[PDB]
Amino acid sequence: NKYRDVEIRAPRGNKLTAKSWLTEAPLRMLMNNLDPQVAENPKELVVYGGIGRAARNWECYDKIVETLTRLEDDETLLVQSGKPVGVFKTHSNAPRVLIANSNLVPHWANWEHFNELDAKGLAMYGQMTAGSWIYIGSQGIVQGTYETFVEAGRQHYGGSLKGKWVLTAGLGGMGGAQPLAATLAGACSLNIESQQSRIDFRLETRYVDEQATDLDDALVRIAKYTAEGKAISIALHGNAAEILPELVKRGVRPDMVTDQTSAHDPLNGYLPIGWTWEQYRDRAQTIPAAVVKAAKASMAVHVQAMLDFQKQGVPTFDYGNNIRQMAKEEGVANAFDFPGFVPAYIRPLFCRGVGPFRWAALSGEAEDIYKTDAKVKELIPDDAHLHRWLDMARERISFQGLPARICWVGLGLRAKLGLAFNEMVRSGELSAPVVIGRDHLDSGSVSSPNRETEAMRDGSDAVSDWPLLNALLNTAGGATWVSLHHGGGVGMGFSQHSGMVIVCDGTDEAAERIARVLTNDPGTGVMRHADAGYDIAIDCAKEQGLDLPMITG
Amino acid sequence: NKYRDVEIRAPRGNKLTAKSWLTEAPLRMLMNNLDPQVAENPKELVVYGGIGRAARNWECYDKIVETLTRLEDDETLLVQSGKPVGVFKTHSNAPRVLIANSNLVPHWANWEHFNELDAKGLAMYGQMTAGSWIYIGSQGIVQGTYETFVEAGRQHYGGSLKGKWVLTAGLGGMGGAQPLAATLAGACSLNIESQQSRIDFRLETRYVDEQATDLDDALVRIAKYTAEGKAISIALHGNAAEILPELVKRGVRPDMVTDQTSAHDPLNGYLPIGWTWEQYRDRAQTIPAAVVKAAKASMAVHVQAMLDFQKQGVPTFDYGNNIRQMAKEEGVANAFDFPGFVPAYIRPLFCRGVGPFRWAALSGEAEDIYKTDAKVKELIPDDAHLHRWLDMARERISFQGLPARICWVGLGLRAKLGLAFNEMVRSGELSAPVVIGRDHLDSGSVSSPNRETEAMRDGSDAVSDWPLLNALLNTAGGATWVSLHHGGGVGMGFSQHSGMVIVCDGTDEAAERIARVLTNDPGTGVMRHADAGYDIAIDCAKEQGLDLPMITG
Amino acid sequence: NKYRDVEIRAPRGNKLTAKSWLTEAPLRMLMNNLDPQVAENPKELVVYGGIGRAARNWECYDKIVETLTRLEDDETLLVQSGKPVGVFKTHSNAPRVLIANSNLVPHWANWEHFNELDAKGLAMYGQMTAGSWIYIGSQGIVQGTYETFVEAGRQHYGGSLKGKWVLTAGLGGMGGAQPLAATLAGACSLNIESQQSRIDFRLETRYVDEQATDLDDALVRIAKYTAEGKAISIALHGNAAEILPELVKRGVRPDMVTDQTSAHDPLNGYLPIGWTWEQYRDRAQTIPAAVVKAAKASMAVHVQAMLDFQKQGVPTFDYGNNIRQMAKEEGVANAFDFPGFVPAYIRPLFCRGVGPFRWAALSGEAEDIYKTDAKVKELIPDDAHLHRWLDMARERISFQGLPARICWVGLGLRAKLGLAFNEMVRSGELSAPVVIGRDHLDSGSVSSPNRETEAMRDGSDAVSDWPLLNALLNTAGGATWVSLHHGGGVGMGFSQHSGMVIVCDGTDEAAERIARVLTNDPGTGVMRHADAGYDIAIDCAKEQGLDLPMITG
Ligand SMILES: NC(=O)c1ccc[n+]([C@@H]2O[C@H](COP(=O)([O-])OP(=O)(O)OC[C@H]3O[C@@H](n4cnc5c(N)ncnc54)[C@H](O)[C@@H]3O)[C@@H](O)[C@H]2O)c1
Ligand SMILES: NC(=O)c1ccc[n+]([C@@H]2O[C@H](COP(=O)([O-])OP(=O)(O)OC[C@H]3O[C@@H](n4cnc5c(N)ncnc54)[C@H](O)[C@@H]3O)[C@@H](O)[C@H]2O)c1
Ligand SMILES: NC(=O)c1ccc[n+]([C@@H]2O[C@H](COP(=O)([O-])OP(=O)(O)OC[C@H]3O[C@@H](n4cnc5c(N)ncnc54)[C@H](O)[C@@H]3O)[C@@H](O)[C@H]2O)c1
Repeated sequence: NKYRDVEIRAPRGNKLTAKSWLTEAPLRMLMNNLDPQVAENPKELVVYGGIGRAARNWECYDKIVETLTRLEDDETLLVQSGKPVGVFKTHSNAPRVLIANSNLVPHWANWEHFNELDAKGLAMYGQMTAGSWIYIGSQGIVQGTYETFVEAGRQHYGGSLKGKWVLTAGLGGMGGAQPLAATLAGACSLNIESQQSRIDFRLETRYVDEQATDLDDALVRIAKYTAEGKAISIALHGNAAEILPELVKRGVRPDMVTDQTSAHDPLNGYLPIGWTWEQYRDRAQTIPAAVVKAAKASMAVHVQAMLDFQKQGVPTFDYGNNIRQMAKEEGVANAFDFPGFVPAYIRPLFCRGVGPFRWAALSGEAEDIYKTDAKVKELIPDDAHLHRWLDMARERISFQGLPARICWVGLGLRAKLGLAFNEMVRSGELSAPVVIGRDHLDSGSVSSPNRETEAMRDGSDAVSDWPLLNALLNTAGGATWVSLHHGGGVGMGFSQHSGMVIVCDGTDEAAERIARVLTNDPGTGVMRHADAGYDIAIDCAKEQGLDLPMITG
Repeated sequence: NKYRDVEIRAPRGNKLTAKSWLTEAPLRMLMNNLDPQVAENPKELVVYGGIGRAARNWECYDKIVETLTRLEDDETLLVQSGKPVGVFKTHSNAPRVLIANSNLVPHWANWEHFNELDAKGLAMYGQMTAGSWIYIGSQGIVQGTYETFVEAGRQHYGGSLKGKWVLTAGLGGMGGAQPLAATLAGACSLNIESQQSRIDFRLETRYVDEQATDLDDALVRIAKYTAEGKAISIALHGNAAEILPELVKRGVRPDMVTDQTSAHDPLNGYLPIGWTWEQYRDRAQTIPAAVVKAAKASMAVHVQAMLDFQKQGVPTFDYGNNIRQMAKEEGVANAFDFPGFVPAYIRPLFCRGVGPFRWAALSGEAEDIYKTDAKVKELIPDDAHLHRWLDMARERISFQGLPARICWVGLGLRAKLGLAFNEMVRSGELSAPVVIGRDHLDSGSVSSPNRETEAMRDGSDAVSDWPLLNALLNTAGGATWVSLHHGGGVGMGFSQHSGMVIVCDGTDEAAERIARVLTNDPGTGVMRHADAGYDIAIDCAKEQGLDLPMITG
Repeated sequence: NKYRDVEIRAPRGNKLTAKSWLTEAPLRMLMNNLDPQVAENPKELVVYGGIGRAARNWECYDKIVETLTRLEDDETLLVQSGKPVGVFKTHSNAPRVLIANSNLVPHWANWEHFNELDAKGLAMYGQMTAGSWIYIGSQGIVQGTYETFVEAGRQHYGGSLKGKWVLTAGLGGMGGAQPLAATLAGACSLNIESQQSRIDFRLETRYVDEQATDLDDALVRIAKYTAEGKAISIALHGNAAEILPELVKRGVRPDMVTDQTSAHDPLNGYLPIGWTWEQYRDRAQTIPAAVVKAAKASMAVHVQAMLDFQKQGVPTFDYGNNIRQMAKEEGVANAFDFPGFVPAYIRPLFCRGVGPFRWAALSGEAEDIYKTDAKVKELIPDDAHLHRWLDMARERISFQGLPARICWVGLGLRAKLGLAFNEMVRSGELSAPVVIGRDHLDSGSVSSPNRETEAMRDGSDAVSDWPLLNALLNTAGGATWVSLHHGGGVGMGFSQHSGMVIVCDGTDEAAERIARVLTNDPGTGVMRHADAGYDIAIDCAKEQGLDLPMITG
């Protein structure tokens, strides 16, 4: 059915429930997706995003578990929007599970039709990692936001963020990660949020350190903590469209400026200048046209302030909330004089196949992750920023469900790491096999013109051949499970993306798959960006000896 | 350019700059429109009502002055949106100046197109009396506002406003008359104004009594003064769109609610919620589309509060700034649930041709006006209301620029007074010629479905043949200058209206023009309302012996 | 009352019904507007355009006639949308009648509101000359279309069209005038029309000389008639969007290309390529959206052919049917590479105040018009095109109602001719007074951004100050009747325009008014165009000694 009063947790240790580690792995990771410590609403099979599910319904979940438990190494289960629809003969070097969730023929790819199918029992929103069984809790968004701040810090500031501060807004579902990410990057931050209840939540969870009493107090604290070389996040109850222009007027100069207000939704996600929250919600019901106009006017003012910071040379960037387009429509003709965070910071990383390399210890032992943390530092010895992340993840990131880790590593190094992990399983240094996967947001695995593929230099934003080729190639290469999803992050109609996870069980046959998959997966991202004509990606392909017929011959 | 750091003042006494009194008169009244004691912002050519200007720019101003100085009595100057465009041969019994300001082919009659033309040097907003040179400071409207308050008192409060108070906003050139009008009607008043300089101006010219320190203070004063039976006006520095909703929330109940902010022009005349006046003016230059959106959204909130007051039983009306229209456009579907002041209170006066009839002493002598006050009482000896009006005017209305007088009289009496004043000029009782005019708000000179012709009994609100005929007839009859303006009062798209001024220079020739012009001008108003089937107007036409073919034969 | 089974004709000879010739003139011209020989549907007071009326209804007509009959020379009648609303004292040098028809406050200036008012007995569409009593039948449109073709000939072909041919389409209400106008101008013409019934009509009335059997036949006839120096009009039954592209393909070069299909109305007025008229009418009922697209697509093809002609040096012009706009919306990005006929040909004439000078013999005698024709020839002896037109008019243009004539005459000559006609009345050369007027389409008397003021060089298309000033100035100057109309030609919302008519009764007093009015009326046109910065207008202003303060000091 829809609701079940149960607690689900991944089996631990070395005892198998399934027939091998190739099938035990997806089984454990599915169950991990539903862990009370990991999942948002697992009693309704919700992993995250309110309706991002691990399985279509409880009958489907039961049958997936049943089927995985008896699946042979020469068989492949097909999961179709969270339903186990078929088992077919393949071989041990093919994936054990092939997953396609939420895919709709384009003309019908909208929430209205999704809802119609849902009513008929035909639907499940997979988000990214909800339906594809590789979600590891808040570490994803925390590490991800950390990467943006750290990369911006590498580009502008030589990786030296001590005594520097980030100015931003929004402490919501995604924005709440900003203060912690900044702190971990080594920066102070001032975080503007219009709902006190969201500040309270982020204070309670220690994502934000302190709340200032007012703007003057906020600035005193920032000046204090930066002078002392501390990395402390500060929350301020207020309105970014009021505070940012005031900071410009006062000549206050932050070291980075961004924003995570929900400016994509003027009716519901962006408080107009001068309004309480309060007035905003009340007026949204009675005069929605006026509210949208008030919010949009306020965004123009907000973006003018962001542009003013950039004119003073402050690294300034959009954090995917559509605020620049909103402002532009209001006559801020130069709204796009500051870039989106992906084109500015993430894409150059994607050009080198650097993306969010994610792994989990199937044993459940924290020590297995600590051992892999140490291995990563050993194999990548000269990279100080990676070492800092791994040092403070142990100190400041709590495991949720199965101990897991994310770090950003590129073409060449992904395979090096995966093979080392595999050798560690073989040697018994790791107590049980590990899985290596990622979010669906990687260099060669996503098409999303409003986000990850916005403003491709060749205008190819909407080309979705790439994630489809990525999934086909990872199937051919030997990933343990491969996923194709639609509409993760941005909703029905707006993205297509692929996932893969591979088990490292210490065998040489795994090593062969690992070598292929962990070369090919980032390799497709280098290819994709080289195809668009990015010099970094072309140079990376040549350095790594990638075979790109139209570039390398 | 539209800024010049100069003080403009009407020449005084009997020495002529122009060739005759027919040409000296418009020269002096143009300059009087720009007198620092008269105009809201004369260094930018702005007289009142948002950006109501006296001339298109300073080059145009200079050329108008130059041209009027050389104009012959058989010549007519054409003024086109504040620009002197042509001089043509007519005769001494035709107007010396013909003015057409702000007129746009209907499909293009909106603020967006006006602003485009303005940016090209092709436009000027005439308002009503700004572009047609018959503005006399806050006195021009003060009797109208007074008659409105008094009539509302008759309908709602048994003819007594003692112990009652008005809530309103806008202390600009015309809005500044509200506090004094309320006082003269016997009511206390709370008047919200966003610019300290405007409060200062009203304080300086004795139009408002005092300024409260905050809203709480204002409310205690209102409660005390009303309990004492006093009639004292109170200015409060703030934003009506913030204060009115707050007052609704607190359950505060004024005895009347209206508004006279410059809502007719969202870009220039109405301060958005949460904005300073400085931010408003700066942003109007850079992001005008956002500014209009913010102002209109704020008007929606403002009108919602006015509607809440009305639902609580508070007498509520639109005082002629088109605010209901602006709110309706933004989703306030019931914006017109409260009426305009004309259909509610003033129309029966228009039916008799009674309106904002006025005159000014070109000599600059206060004693010339006092002499006219005395003559009016002599000629209208039995009207207690009018005698008291004139007493209160002498006691409480400060002259601004050239001494002038507002005095609401209708068909029959306008010519009687006009002819008496001309005799006083001939006899030397008046030291120099006087000009007789009116606002364009008058019985026969305006079509405006959201103001002067709102809810006509025959549904003829939008018929604008009438003001055009009025201007043509005033030209045929021998007014000294005649105007046809678009958009005065209620903004672009919403009105068409005419103006007239006639000089009483003491001659027999002027007497003949005065006799017919001051009969015909209110005569067209009686005709217009008689056409619509108003019995008061029909009875008035018959009493005065008007020739109305479809009514009298 | 709406319908009256009567025949109305202007009184003839020298016997007065009214009190003077100043009031006899408008009376006769009103009745002439309803002559069975002149009016489209006079039993319902319709002069032209289906609903362009002389008076609002029969009661109004009766009262207008009765009032004019008793009107004194020092009195002025106000006509308000065809209704005699008031009579006021003026003087003998003011107009006897002031007319304002169809004027609506801009926000309500649309047909839906007009219709609402009409249903309440409050409305009348005056068109241009229907409500202002100066319509003289088909001579207006025939002469006007003639002037376009003649002016094009002057600009491109040294003022000779002999051996030349015009290619156009549309033989409708206005388009039907094309073949006759081309013939009179001295050119051959090929006229494409999709309805055989329309061709039949024009063949019967001799507007079109002959019908070709097919395109090849048409081309054989054109080659022959042009080679023989004949001016013969040829109709071709077909589709302009099929024929014009075929002519381009064949390498055929006409000497002028224009179009008067009803492209402004894709659903009803423009036959799609490959469709029969029956298919078009049938499909308009079942699939109107598809019909509109087929027609719009066909317009794109048609305009492509017109551009192909222009690229070859063929004088090509839009004849006010919106076709360029329609094609542009379909991806013909250079659709405005050919001009409208006004900007190209009529506007240069307007710059010199050259416009359609029209006059009528109140006597009813054809000899009166023939005498004035000869007088015009005498006073303008060196203009061969003028002489040709007047000779052409006598032989090819039939009088309708009162004998009347149109001539294009500019600043300086208009007054010269008017003073001369007046002297002929005085001397008894003319058997009775003549009226001098015009269409509302003259240099200083119309604002109409989609027609006569399209693409003003300064962007002032929509400025309607000008016709208003023209009306006011003609009232001041001494025209016999003056009119302000809205919506003529282009409909509610899209134009504002003025009329004037002046009687030449042979008196010295009329001469004084004629010298003024006939200088001032075209003078305002030169002024308007000089204001816009047209060198021709500025040069003309200086040559005629016009007093334009911002140009000449
Ligand atoms: N492109 C990406 O990968 C990416 C990553 C992170 C966030 N985002 C974007 O950031 C936006 C926020 O995401 P979210 O999930 O946190 O949304 P959310 O709705 O949970 O959070 C928005 C927060 O902004 C606050 N807010 C609204 N108006 C404000 C104002 N004027 N001043 C201060 N605070 C205000 C709201 O109270 C809310 O807490 C979204 O548009 C999201 O798409 C995009
Ligand atoms: N009813 C009538 O007879 C009549 C006559 C003349 C003018 N008017 C109309 O009256 C209005 C005011 O004319 P004016 O000459 O005073 O204009 P103005 O532009 O001189 O003054 C407008 C005033 O409104 C104040 N204001 C604007 N927004 C405000 C807000 N949100 N809260 C508080 N104050 C605010 C401004 O600071 C300014 O002082 C105009 O719309 C004008 O067209 C009506
Ligand atoms: N701007 C001006 O002053 C001016 C002057 C003359 C005409 N016009 C414009 O010209 C157009 C015609 O006016 P009208 O009153 O004659 O309209 P109308 O509807 O009477 O005539 C249009 C004619 O076009 C014919 N037609 C339609 N599609 C055709 C096609 N594909 N091929 C050949 N013939 C086709 C119709 O059969 C009809 O006879 C209108 O848009 C009018 O506004 C403007």
